[PDB]
Amino acid sequence: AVGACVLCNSQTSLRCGACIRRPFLCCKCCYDHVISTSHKLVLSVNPYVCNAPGCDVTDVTQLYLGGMSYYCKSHKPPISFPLCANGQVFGLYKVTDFNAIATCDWTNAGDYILANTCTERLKLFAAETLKATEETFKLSYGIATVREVLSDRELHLSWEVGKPRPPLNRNYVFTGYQIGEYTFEKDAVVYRGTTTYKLNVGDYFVLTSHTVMPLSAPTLVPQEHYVRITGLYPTLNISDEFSSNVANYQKVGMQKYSTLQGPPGTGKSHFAIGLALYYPSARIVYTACSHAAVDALCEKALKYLPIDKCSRIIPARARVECFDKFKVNSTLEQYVFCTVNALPETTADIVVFDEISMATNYDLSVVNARLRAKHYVYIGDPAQLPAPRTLLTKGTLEPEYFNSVCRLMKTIGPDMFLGTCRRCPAEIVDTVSALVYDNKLKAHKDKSAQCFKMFYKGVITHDVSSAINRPQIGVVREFLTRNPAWRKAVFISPYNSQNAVASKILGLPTQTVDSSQGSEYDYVIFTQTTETAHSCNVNRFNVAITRAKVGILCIMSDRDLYDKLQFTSLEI
Ligand SMILES: CCNC(=O)c1ccc(NS(C)(=O)=O)cc1
Ligand SMILES: [Zn+2]
Ligand SMILES: [Zn+2]
Ligand SMILES: [Zn+2]
Repeated sequence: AVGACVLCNSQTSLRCGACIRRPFLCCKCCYDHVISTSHKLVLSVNPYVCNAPGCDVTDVTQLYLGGMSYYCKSHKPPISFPLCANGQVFGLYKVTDFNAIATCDWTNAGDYILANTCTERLKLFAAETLKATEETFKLSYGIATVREVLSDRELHLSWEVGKPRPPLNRNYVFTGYQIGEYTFEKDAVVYRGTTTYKLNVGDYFVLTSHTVMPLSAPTLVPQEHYVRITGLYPTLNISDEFSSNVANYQKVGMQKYSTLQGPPGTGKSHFAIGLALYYPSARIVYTACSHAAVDALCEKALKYLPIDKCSRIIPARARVECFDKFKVNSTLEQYVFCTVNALPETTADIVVFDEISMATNYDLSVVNARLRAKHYVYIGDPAQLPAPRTLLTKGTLEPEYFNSVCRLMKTIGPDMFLGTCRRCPAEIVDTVSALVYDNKLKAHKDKSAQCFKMFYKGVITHDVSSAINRPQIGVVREFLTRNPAWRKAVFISPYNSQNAVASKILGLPTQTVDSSQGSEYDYVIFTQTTETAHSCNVNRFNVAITRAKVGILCIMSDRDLYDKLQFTSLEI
């Protein structure tokens, strides 16, 4: 009941009872909150409420201290003090940004902007408030009850009337009734049980609404610049493979934390694993938000680091199949590979946090809270995709507001930049370099002359709000009959429903742009499907076309992005 003010750190007994997270406010700050917002309930040891029997006055501005107790104007004794006076709320030990964070519904981009341009304590209140709000919004969706079971991969669902139906992709994971987590995709709907269970009729599904725990650690610890490599011991015997990164590896050792911007295929994993070879005795925790990113770091480790000094940390509530070739759940191994949400409370000489564009300020905080480290290294690319903000419907979130790390990389620049793409044909490297990298990304590969674009708006149908463009899929089908080397292509679109249709008609494997991030394929076919903010987003577009190692076909809806593709154009 007695703590420190979230704005100025001053001691007080005051918490805002109106704020969903009930944050400590000092007398000066608590006043400035209640006087300029609809927030009027103050909490102490006891609520600031009129103590007169049957009185309903809870608004601190209308209340007085008489003796040791509180009363309104109607009930206060002659000798009483207003609780709100001289810019203060009476409490023990006697802001425009805090008010917007406390009261916003998180549906506007401006809300996320403010949560990332504010002071460090307000980043934490914002992150916890946002996350709390995101969780309570899951409760709003309807229960999904199994009407009938068709097959091992398809059933028919019945949806609770009076509540809306959640989007049916992989981004929305359900819990069966506890018969294991389940996902659904498009009457016949396709089910996927994590645990292989004989799906019974009447069993129901609900989105997991986990309680949002307080935060405590900053998103970033304060920066420290050292004169010499601190707490780490280099080799004088580094493999030529990692020679290029030695100066950057020395920078990692001479700062508290460092940022690395690595555009697609520029050697991020190679850098991360190479850090262990350069500081061979250092204990390194490798972390990312997703099991995929952590597995990708494991695959690289398997090739270059001693397998007996690596462990893959898997939570006992295992949701996806992940990396099997390390000792599982040996926290004390030199090399620990673990999702942010599963991190143990431990220490490390180096923490490597990968795919940083996908992290929230909540994730950055948790990592600082669970891991006490000599050095923190943040790897990714703010020109790639952020974590989906399920509440944000109005405005676009710019890369400089993704999290504290992306904000530094977009403002003062990253500490280190991997400048040569070794994955993509020059046509793709030249396009994205100009689009999101200020012409600083260089091609290693030649032009493949297997990069084509076709401008074809087609016809846009919708499966609810998910878009479909059958004529664009028809153009692809026609191209495949004339280009049989592309039979092996991965089909990519900004929409699951487009992918579902392409799957049946083309038989190609299928990938959303968001699910494709971190992966690479010889040949990619991309149908833009629609001209929307979603489908024209330059980060999404960057990821989409940089998946390709040899060839890409882009069927485009947007003139601007069509014209910027430095590709051979096809007719029909
Ligand atoms: C060293 C203590 N940490 C902080 O500075 C802090 C932690 C959480 C916050 N979020 S809350 C409870 O929702 O206000 C705010 C500030
Ligand atoms: Zn409040
Ligand atoms: Zn204060
Ligand atoms: Zn009263």
